[PDB]
Amino acid sequence: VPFVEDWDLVQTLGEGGEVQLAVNRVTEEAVAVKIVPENIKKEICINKMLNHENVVKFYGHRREGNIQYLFLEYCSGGELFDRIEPDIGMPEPDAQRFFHQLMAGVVYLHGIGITHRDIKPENLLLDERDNLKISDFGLATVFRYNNRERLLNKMCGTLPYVAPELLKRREFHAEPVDVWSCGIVLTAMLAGELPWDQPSDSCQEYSDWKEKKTYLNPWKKIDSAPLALLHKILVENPSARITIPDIKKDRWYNKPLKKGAKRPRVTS
Ligand SMILES: NC(=O)c1ccccc1-c1ccc2c(c1)Nc1ccccc1NC2=O
Repeated sequence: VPFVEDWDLVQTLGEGGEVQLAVNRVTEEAVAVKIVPENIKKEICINKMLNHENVVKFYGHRREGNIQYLFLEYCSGGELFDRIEPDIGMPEPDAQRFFHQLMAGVVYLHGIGITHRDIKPENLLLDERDNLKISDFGLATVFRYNNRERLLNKMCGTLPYVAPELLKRREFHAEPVDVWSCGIVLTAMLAGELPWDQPSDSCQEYSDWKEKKTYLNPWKKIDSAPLALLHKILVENPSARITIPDIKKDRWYNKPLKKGAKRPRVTS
């Protein structure tokens, strides 16, 4: 079938090079095209690994000289970031559903030995049905290979979402770092604000949290059941921090809160 390989670039999705919303000339299928060294070669390689309903799908890549094109799943719902109302958050059942989907995605990634390393609401994309998808594997790396764990040492992520061990220790396990960023994402969804600039003793807000001053913001806006979960996630010691199998056993995580998607109905 002719022209099925042609895509029109219709809108800029952000700055990374750049990312464009591409529409197929024949089928009108929407895809996200990432337009760009060894850093992109690693992103393509990790993306070729990924196959999950809560992970942005990689369709392929093409090279045209110095320009590399990455064909990725387009998520029409945009970023989770824009579902968070400043200093308010979002309804608790929506945040619980987004957190369930975030956990399923992170369980998948850790299962194949991949750590994202930069989980934040700007990277958590939503599809047409508001299904959360983990995106941007530009800072992602392999932490388990041939069933052997590789401890990490590289400084990366975004400071409000980074685990405290990254700023304090030379080496750290990959998985508790992603669990921590997920907890900061959960905090943002329920309070509409970030708890600290960075998780260090020099940060008053971080010291207040370790001293359990939950009568202060953002913790005052958060109900006791999700707050009890945040108390288990945001634990300074990464070895004492709750693992994902135990997050799945938490009382709020298993609390019936949200109704299914409004399905059409008639009466009489
Ligand atoms: N998250 C990314 O991979 C990315 C990296 C750098 C710059 C932009 C993006 C990006 C890619 C795709 C989307 C996106 C940002 N966000 C977005 C914003 C508004 C509407 C739709 C989308 N969907 C998307 O699928």
